Order: sequence, then structure tokens, then C-alpha cells
Amino acid sequence: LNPLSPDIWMYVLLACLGVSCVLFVIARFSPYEWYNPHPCNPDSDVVENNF
Amino acid sequence: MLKTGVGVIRMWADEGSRLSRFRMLFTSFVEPPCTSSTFFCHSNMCINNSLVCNGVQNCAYPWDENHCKEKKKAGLFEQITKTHGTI
Ligand SMILES: *[C@@H]1O[C@H](CO)[C@@H](O)[C@H](O)[C@H]1NC(C)=O
Repeated sequence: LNPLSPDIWMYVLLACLGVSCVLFVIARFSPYEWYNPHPCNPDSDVVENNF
Repeated sequence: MLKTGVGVIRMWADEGSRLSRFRMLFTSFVEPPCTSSTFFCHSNMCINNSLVCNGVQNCAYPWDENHCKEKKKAGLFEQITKTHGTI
């Protein structure tokens, strides 16, 4: 753990939980991530996210 | 390094040179077999243990002012402050 300062090991882990929460919110806010996981048969209101 | 228990220091400064100054520092010592209430600076001296970490060096090399003020190890914990701890 020596090649990075203990300021940096906390700032990576704080950004690891930070970007994870932003990418979750920004995928639900976006309409393009909503689609069907069943492309074989046609639509039966099966629009579903993955995140 | 005196041999007796009595030491006398004088200062003769005349009329035209009253700016001269000196600041000495005596230290009582006993020749070592060093015992309790001794410290043994390693220079033919037993000094009293009140002279150990006194803040002021009393032997030739600071053997008394050594291995003192060794506060606990810290890191990022005490870096939580007005500057870094806000970030
Ligand atoms: C050491 O010096 C102190 C004065 O600072 C004196 O009162 C004391 O008797 C001496 N001896 C011990 C064992 O403290």
C-alpha cells in the first residue's frame, strides 16, 4: 500500500462508491436503458432495466 | 571540569567594554559507580535523574536529552482537520 498515499486510497474507495451510486441513478433517469430482455418473441410490456 | 564541590566564576569587564556577556551552566556530578538516582552520561559522570529530559542539555553530548518526547505514531486520522478533513 506504500506507492499511493493514504489520502489516495480513501479517495479511490470514496469515488468507487460515488460513481457506483451516480451510474445507478443516471441509468434509471435515462430512457434508453429501458428495453426488453426477451428479443425472441415480440413485446408484451416486458420493458426491463438491468442496473 | 572542576574537582571540588565549590566553584567560583568572576567577570572583570572595565569601563570601555561593558557589553560582554556569557551564560554558563553548572551541573553536579559524582564519579561513577552509578546507582539509583543516577543516569550515567558515559563521560565519567553520574547525574541526578531530575536532569533527565530537563529540556536543557546538562552533559557533554545530550545523553540526558535523548529517548524523550516520543509521542504516538499517527497518519491520516489526525489529518482530518480544517484543511484536509473538509475535503
Ligand atoms: C535530585 O535533585 C532534586 C532537586 O531537583 C533533589 O530534591 C533530590 O533530592 C535529588 N535526588 C532524587 C533522588 O530525586
